[PDB]
Amino acid sequence: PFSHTKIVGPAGRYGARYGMGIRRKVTTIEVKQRGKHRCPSCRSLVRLERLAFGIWHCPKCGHTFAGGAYVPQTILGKTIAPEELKGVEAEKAKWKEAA
Amino acid sequence: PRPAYRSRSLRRVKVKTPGGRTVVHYEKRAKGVPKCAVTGQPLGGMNSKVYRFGISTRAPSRPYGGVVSHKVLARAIRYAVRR
Amino acid sequence: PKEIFLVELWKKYGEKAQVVRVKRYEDFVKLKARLSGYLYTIRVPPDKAEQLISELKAKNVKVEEV
Amino acid sequence: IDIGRELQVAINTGKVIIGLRETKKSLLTGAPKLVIIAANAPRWAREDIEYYAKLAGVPIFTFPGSSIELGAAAKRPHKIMALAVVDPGQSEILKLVE
Amino acid sequence: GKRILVQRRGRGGSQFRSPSWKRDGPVRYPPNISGRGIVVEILHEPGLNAPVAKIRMENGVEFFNYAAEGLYVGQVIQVGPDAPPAVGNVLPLGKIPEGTMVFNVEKRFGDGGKFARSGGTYALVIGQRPEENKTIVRLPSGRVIEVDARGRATIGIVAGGGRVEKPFVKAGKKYHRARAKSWKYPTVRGKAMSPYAHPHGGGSHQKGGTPVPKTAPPGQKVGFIGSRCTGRGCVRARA
Amino acid sequence: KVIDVGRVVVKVLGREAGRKAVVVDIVDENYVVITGPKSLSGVRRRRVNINHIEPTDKKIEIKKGASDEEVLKALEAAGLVEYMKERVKPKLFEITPADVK
Amino acid sequence: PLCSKWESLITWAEKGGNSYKALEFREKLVECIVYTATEKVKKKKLDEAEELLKYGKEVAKKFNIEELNFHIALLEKEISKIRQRRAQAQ
RNA sequence: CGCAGGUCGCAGUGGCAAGGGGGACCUGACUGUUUAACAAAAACAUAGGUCCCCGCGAGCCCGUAAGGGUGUGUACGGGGGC
RNA sequence: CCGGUCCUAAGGCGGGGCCUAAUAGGCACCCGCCGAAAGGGAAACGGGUUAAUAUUCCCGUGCCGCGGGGGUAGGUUCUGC
Ligand SMILES: [Mg+2]
Ligand SMILES: [Mg+2]
Ligand SMILES: [Mg+2]
Ligand SMILES: [Mg+2]
Ligand SMILES: [Mg+2]
Ligand SMILES: [Mg+2]
Ligand SMILES: [Mg+2]
Ligand SMILES: [Mg+2]
Ligand SMILES: [Mg+2]
Ligand SMILES: [Mg+2]
Ligand SMILES: [Mg+2]
Ligand SMILES: [Mg+2]
Ligand SMILES: [Mg+2]
Ligand SMILES: [Mg+2]
Ligand SMILES: [Mg+2]
Ligand SMILES: [Mg+2]
Ligand SMILES: [Mg+2]
Ligand SMILES: [Zn+2]
Repeated sequence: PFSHTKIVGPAGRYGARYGMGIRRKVTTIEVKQRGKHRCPSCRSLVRLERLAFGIWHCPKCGHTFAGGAYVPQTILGKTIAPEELKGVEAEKAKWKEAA
Repeated sequence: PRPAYRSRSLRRVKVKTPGGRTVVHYEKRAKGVPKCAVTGQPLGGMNSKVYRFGISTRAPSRPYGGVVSHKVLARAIRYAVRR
Repeated sequence: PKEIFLVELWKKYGEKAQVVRVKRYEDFVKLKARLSGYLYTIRVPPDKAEQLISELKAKNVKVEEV
Repeated sequence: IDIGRELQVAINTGKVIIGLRETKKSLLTGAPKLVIIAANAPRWAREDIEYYAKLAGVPIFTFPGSSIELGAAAKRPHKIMALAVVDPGQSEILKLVE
Repeated sequence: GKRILVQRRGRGGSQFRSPSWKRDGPVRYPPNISGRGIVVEILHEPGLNAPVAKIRMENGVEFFNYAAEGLYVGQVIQVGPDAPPAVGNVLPLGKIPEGTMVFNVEKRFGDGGKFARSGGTYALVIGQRPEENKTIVRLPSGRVIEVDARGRATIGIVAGGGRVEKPFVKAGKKYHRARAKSWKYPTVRGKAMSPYAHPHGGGSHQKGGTPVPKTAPPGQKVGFIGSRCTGRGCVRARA
Repeated sequence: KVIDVGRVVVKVLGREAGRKAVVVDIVDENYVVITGPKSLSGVRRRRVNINHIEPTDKKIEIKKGASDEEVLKALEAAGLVEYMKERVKPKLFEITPADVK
Repeated sequence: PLCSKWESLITWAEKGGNSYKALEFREKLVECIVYTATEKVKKKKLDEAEELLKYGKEVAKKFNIEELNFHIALLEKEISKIRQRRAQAQ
C-alpha cells in the first residue's frame, strides 16, 4: 500500500515508539494531508502546499486560502464555502433547469 | 572587534597579500534588493548586489518605477480604464 | 586608479595631470596621468608612446620615467 | 443540446480557437462568432473577456463546467479557460447564444 | 518557601507570562469599519489557535481578523449593515438570518469580538429580539446567551479545525508549542511534592485531595474547587 | 474588431504606460501603429504590440494611415482633446497576486 | 554579440548629438571586448576568445577604432604562444 | 572497483585505532530530568486518558491600595486535580 | 574610514498622575530618555618602520559624509531620449 511499508507508511519515521494506536492516528491524518487535493479555485488534482495549519496554497493557480488544520477542507467547512467559488455548480443548475 | 568576528554577520574572506601573507578580511553581506509590493519578488533593473546603504539605485523608466513590477502596473491600468 | 583605452579620452585627463609617469615594455608603454583624484593609465603602442610624450611636454605637463 | 458533441463537430469541421490568449487576440483583432468561457475562470480572465466582448459585440456563453471539463468536452487532454468559435463547420454550436 | 505554584503564577513572573511580542497585534474588530475590503494576507500567528487574515479596507484601514474557512487572498468582503450574509463578511448580529454560522461574536458593540475565536469553532444565531436589541446565539460550549444586536460577527466557521485531533506525539512537540503560549511546561503533580509545597504532598503513600469548598482561601484552593460532583456520575448528572 | 483604426487606446507597458493614444495604422495581427500626438498626450508615433495597449470604449472616424494633425481635428470634433490629456491612475492597493499569476 | 549593447548606445548617442557620451560609450565598447577577451585567454579558452576577437575586428572597422586593433593584435600573439606550447607538449 | 599469477611470516583492520555474545524474570513504555559535595533510581517529567471551575464584567492568582498576571487570549480556550 | 559613539530588543529609569500615615515604597496611564565593544548599522587597503604602537606613524593607492567652485547633460509657460 505504501512505498516501502505495509501499514505504518507516513508514520514510519517514528520507528517502534509511541504505541500502535498513537502511530495509527498519525497515519490516518497524514495520508489525507500528504495526498492529492483538488484546488477549490482551479479544481486541479495537485499536492497543495500547507504553509501553516489552516493555510493552504495551490502551486498551479496560486490560490491561497484558509482551510482545515491538516486537510484543506473540513467536512463542515465544505458546506460553508464562499459562493464566489461556487460558480461552476451554480451555472450547472442553470444549464439543467433551462434545458 | 573580536566577538563581532566570531558571529556570522560578516563574511570571512581569505586573501593572499602582495607581501606573501594570507589574511582574513571581514566584509559585509549585501543588502536585500527592492521587492514588489504585491508579489514580493525582486524587481528587474534594480536587483544588482549592493553592500552599503545610501547608494542611489536608478529605477526603470516606467510610471511607479521600482514600486511594482510591470505585471501589477499594466493590470492595474487595465482596471482603471474600465472602472 | 582607472584604465582608459582611447587616447582621445585619455588626452583629456593626461593634459591636466600634475605628473605623467611612463613605464616601458616591448610591445606597449604604460602612460599614467596622476591627477588629484585618480591615476589614469593607458597602454599604447611604442610608436604612439613617444608621440604622446612629445605634445605633453609641449603642454608643460611633467613627464617622469618610472 | 450537447455542448461538447457540437464543439467536437465545430472543432473538426469549422474553426475553433483554443486558449485564453488566442481568444483575446481573436476578440481584439479578429471577428469571432461565439466565445465560451469556463465557469471557474479567474476574475481577471473573466472580466477581460466580457469587456473586450462587450466592445466587440460578440456574445459570451459560460460553460456549465470548469476549465478541465471544458477541455474534456472539446476532447482535449488539457484545460481550456476560453475558446472562440470562428466557424461552426457542421455544428449547431451557435444555438447556445439564445 | 511555602507558597504553592498557583499562588506564584499571579505575580506575573516571566515563566508565566504571554510572549505577545511574537504576534503582529490583537485580532479584534476596529470600532469604525464599514464598506468593502480586500483579504490581502493570510498568516500564521505564534500562540494563536487559528490562521489570521489581514483586511485592507476600501478607505484604507487595515485590521486583523480570524480567517473563516474558505477565505482566500484577494477576496472581497463586505462590512456593515448593508453587507450580505456571505462567508467572510462582517455584519451586525441584528442583520444575521437565524440558523447562520458565525464567529468572533461581540458581546457588546465595539469590544472587538469575544466568542468563537478558536480554530473550527463557530456560533449559531438562534433567535432575534429586536425590541430589546439582543440576538440569541449558541456559543461553542453550547451555552445560549444574548448579545448586542448592534455588535458585529463574521460569517462562517473559524479555519484550522481538527488541529487538536492530531496527537502531540512527543514531549518535544508540546514543548515548542508552550514557548509561543503562556503555559508553564511541564507540570508536577501535587502529590509528588512535599507537604510544604502542596496540600496533596506528604505521606508515605501520597494521595490526592477531596474537594474544597467555594469559600476556600488561596493556597488551599487547589484540586477540585467546589465541584458539583466528580467522576462519571457527574457526567451523567449533567445529561 | 475592437483594435481598429480610429480607436482610443491606453498604453499599459513601457515608459509611455498609462498614456492615451489613437490607432492610425494596422501592421499585422500582432502589431498596430498608434499615435496619440506627442504634443497632446505624450506618445510618439510608432508601432505598438496590441497586447501592450488597452482599448477604450471611445472611437473616432479617421482613414487608414491618418496623419497626426488629422487625429487632432478628429478628437477636437469629438471634444476629446482634454480626454487625451489625462493619464490613467491605477489603484495598486486593489491588486492581489491572484490577479497577476 | 556580447558587446552589442554598447554598439546600440553609440549610434543612439551620436544620433542625439551627444559627442561626449558617444566617446564614453566608445570606450565602454572597447573595454567590453578587450576585458572579456583578455579574461578568456588567461583561462585559456581560446575558442571562446577568438570568437570575441573576430567580433572586435568587425567593430573597429564599423566604428574606426585603432585601439581595438592594437589590443587585438596583442591578444592574438598570446593565443599563438599558448597554442604553440600546447602542440609541443601534446 | 575487479581479475589473474607469484610470494613471506607465529601473526597481514600485524603498530595506532577497534562491539564479547545468548536465554529468562521484575520494573519504568520510550528520548528527557534529579539530591553542586556519600543516593541517577523502580524517583520526577512525558505523550495519551479522564474529571472539575469557567461565556469573559468569567474562573483561578498577585497587590495595602492604585491596580496587575492568565490576556495582543475566548471553550479545538484559561486555570485546577488524578 | 578599527571599535564605542547612533538604533531598537527583552527590559529599565525619571517627571506628571493615581496610590500611600509617609517616603528613599507601587505603576495600569501620559511624556522623555536609557538599554547590545557578538543583533541592525557610512567609509582603507598593501608595503615599510620601533626596544616596546601599527588598518592609528611613514609611503603608495583609495573610500565615506558634509559644504563650496568650475565644466557638462539639462532647465529657463510646458514636457528628458
Ligand atoms: Mg554589529
Ligand atoms: Mg546581518
Ligand atoms: Mg513561557
Ligand atoms: Mg520526594
Ligand atoms: Mg487542607
Ligand atoms: Mg499546608
Ligand atoms: Mg497526603
Ligand atoms: Mg590501544
Ligand atoms: Mg525511563
Ligand atoms: Mg535515559
Ligand atoms: Mg550527591
Ligand atoms: Mg553517585
Ligand atoms: Mg512517575
Ligand atoms: Mg494508557
Ligand atoms: Mg482518584
Ligand atoms: Mg542607546
Ligand atoms: Mg606588540
Ligand atoms: Zn488552484
